[PDB]
Amino acid sequence: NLQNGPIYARVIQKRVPNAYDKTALALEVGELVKVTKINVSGQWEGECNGKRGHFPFTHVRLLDQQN
Repeated sequence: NLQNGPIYARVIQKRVPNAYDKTALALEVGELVKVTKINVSGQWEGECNGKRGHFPFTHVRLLDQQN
């Protein structure tokens, strides 16, 4: 499934989206986000806390549900 795919990256920083940004993804420190396409510029775009757009992965943590 996509909604609850394998990718499990949580957030630790709360960053507000720009006013002039429609496809912007909001980030709330301490939340579950599952992007769709990881960029090489540190920007992951996809699914974030049930939202769609682009967010600075430089303010989030990624995990593979494996401890």
